[PDB]
Amino acid sequence: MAVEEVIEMQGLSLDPTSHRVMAGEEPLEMGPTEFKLLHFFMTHPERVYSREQLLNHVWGTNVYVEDRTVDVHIRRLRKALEPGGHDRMVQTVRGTGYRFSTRF
DNA sequence: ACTGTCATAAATCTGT
DNA sequence: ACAGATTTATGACAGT
Repeated sequence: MAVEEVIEMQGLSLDPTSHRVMAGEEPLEMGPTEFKLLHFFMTHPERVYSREQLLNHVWGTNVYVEDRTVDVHIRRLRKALEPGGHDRMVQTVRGTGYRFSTRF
């Protein structure tokens, strides 16, 4: 089928059709760049991504900003998932980039 | 209201 | 153990 389908993993559920993020069946709220970065991470758990890979996928290939736009948006995404208990999935690889994980 | 940039603090790696 | 160089986290502000 071509209709989109909800992703539910480790108590966190994201619906691409409704643009709706919920943790433990209680909603969380975020902007659309934050949602797209979260959608990219939840479709790719257990892989390391540099700020360049995140820029080409989420912001766009021919779109231009500094690398440290990613750092501020990572803080905004963690701040958003923090009262939902799910900031700790979003992990940091020093000197390279970031990684998303179920636990470890 | 949402995203991009800068400033300062904390954290990491290597050399002595 | 401490200092210097490089990276990352956080808070405030501007532009559109």
